[PDB]
Amino acid sequence: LKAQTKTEEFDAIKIALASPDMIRSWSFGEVKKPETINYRTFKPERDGLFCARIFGPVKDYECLCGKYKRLKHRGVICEKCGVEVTQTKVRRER
Amino acid sequence: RLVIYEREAPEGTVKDIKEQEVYMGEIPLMTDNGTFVINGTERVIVSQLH
Amino acid sequence: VPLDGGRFATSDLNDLYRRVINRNNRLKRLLDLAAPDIIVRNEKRMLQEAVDALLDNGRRGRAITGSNKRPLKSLADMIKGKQGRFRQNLLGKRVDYSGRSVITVGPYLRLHQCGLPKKMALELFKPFIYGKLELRGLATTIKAAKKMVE
Amino acid sequence: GRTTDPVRMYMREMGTVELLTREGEIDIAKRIEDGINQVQCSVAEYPEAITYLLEQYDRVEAEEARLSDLITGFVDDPELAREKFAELRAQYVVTRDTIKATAQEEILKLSEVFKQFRLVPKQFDYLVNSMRVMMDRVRTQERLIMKLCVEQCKMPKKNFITLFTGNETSDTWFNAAIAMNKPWSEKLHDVSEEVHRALQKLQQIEEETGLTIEQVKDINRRMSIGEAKARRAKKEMVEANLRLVISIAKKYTNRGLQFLDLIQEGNIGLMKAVDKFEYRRGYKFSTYATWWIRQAITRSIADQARTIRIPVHMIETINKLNRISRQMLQEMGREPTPEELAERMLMPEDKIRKVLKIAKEPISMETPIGDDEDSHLGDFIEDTTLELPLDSATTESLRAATHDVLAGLTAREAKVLRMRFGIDMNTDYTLEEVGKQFDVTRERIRQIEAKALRKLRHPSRSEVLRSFLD
Amino acid sequence: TPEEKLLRAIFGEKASDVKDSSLRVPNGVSGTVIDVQVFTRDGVEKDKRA
Ligand SMILES: [Zn+2]
Repeated sequence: LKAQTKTEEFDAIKIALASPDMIRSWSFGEVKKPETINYRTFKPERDGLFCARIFGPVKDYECLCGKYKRLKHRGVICEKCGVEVTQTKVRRER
Repeated sequence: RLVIYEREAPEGTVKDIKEQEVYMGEIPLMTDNGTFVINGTERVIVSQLH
Repeated sequence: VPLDGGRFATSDLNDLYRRVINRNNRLKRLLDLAAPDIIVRNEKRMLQEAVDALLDNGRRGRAITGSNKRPLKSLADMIKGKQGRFRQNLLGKRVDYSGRSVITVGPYLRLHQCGLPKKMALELFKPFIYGKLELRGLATTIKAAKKMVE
Repeated sequence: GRTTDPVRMYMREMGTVELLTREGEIDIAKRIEDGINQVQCSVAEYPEAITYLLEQYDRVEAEEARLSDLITGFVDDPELAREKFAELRAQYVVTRDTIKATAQEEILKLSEVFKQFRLVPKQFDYLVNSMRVMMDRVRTQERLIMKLCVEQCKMPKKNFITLFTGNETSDTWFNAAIAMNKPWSEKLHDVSEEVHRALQKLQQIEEETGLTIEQVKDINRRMSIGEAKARRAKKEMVEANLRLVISIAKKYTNRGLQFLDLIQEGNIGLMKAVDKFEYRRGYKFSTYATWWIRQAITRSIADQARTIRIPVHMIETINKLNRISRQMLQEMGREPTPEELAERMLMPEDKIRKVLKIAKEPISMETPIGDDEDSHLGDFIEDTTLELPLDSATTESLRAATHDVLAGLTAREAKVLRMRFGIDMNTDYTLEEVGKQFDVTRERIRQIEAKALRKLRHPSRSEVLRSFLD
Repeated sequence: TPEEKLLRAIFGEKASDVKDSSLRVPNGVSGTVIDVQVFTRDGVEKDKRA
């Protein structure tokens, strides 16, 4: 049978040195600015330590600017500010 | 009291403005029972030994 | 994340990361501005210091957090934890379905049993109680069951 | 030795440079002048440099771009500009026709009038870059043609450059030197195609830049020399004055940026000061640069050092309150009431709340609370965002409630009610659309719903669901 | 969500724009109210009970 592709049970954790490319793997974007939040509307400043574009939407299944707020549109990256609409839990992951 | 000494001594002042009592902070008071009240609460400062 | 009184709260990693980012950018700019060597060197050194403070603080000058004397907790300290040596899976963890109270005698007991306070048993088995309740049909829906034991 | 802290590293590394003698300041500034203006003259000697300015101004009077983008000032108004530019075009059209031993006099003047223009930094840089890029192309063809002889067809570089220099376009060096009956001569018959196809672009550049390859190299090369001189002198100046930067940065110390940060942004300030300075105005460079450094410092500070960045003017506006807060401090007894400040300011008086709120820096999530333990404040922040389990239970059940109750309605009543809402289906459907998929539209469909609800209103279909609303 | 959309549609319940923040008696403790205090911000209109 084919070995596997994606999530299944696991064993045997390995640890080793990181490579620039291996680092660029887990990274879904580069934070270019020290900014965090807008200071008025507490929404994340794009390309900052807190960012919806790079990391994740503030509220579940709702894009930042709000073009797609519906649970229907999920695997869609927004045109305005690219934020794919998915659980805010992925802001703990990415 | 703020004294401004005229430069080139003997020391004597051009003007010394003696300001009236200037309020710096308020300080806690001790009850007849030997307690202090910080916020609506009786508090005690334990004597230190060193 | 927010807090009462409109105030905020945040990890020290943000202070650190912020420093590293800022200095890095400043270095890029100084490169484009063709700054003299002494400056680009000083900057590179500072960046090394910052990155260090981020990874593990205290092998270096021990940076302090914004408007606070206490040294900012670095990533190494995020891992190591504290209270001797444990990371969250040893020293302890908070656990659901549990309780406690003062203990009493109960000589009438049999060695295989113990007196459990009524309210306690109510609160502990609350999820099971819901289930049985609407299992027999004494409750319309789970909500109603909650209202029943409430 | 090095005490490891970068403060001392920089402190000593800089203290190795001597203070500039009052003569040396003028000497260095002079060197600067020599260099820069040299690169400028190098720009003016480029034909395409002039042509570009013309081609852009054509777009300026064509409303395809503004003047502010193409220039700021001449050496010294839209009409005055509209004429002065026509002067440039004039000197161009005269210098252009003499390109036939006479021209050497007028091409001097074309440069002068071009020098009368103060360009925009973006534009000037665009020109410089363009020049050196052209030279990169020239080099492309030069190295290409070179590697087809010495590296491939095996000819000495000694004999290669012999007839190569001075033409590098025509066949005087190529076709006339292949027949020479030399050892490296008869070897060139194989690559004769490639080189000859390569000469095309080489002769083409001469038509574009309007220069012979010879001249082309010389001009921007001399320019490079000039730029090098400039950066060298400038750097010398900056390195000389670092002590000043440090001295200034010491004032801004606890504002929330480290000593090294302050002296760095300030150092950038000093760099800028060395960029914009004119010694001809007799202004002391010290006191002149002081402003620039203090400027970069303040700007940087208020711009970054906060976790939550606040717009520039805002910080100032806060300070303005922090001012009058003090005068009334002991004078007023306790202090001026939260609503009695901004009367002294000019503004709606409400700003105090918001400004005084968003301002205060967030508390470290690691701030240890009582017990001194690892009980740090962050471990006490509860998650409200995640739904409690007792909820998801009820939702899981409401699925079953709505489904069971939708099992009792008729076929088209179930379909219409599920369709009207988003029940177990992607999005929902407009009441106009619900009939579009039913072939029976308008009021009819909107009726079946209104009746359906009625059926689910009374204590048969309405019972199980009733409890769900508390 | 659609389930609650249908639910609110059928039972005609306008979802309030406000959540209950009221201070409830701690669960399990029972006593008699002796005293009530109201501290109003300076400048905010005093309510009836105040
Ligand atoms: Zn969007």
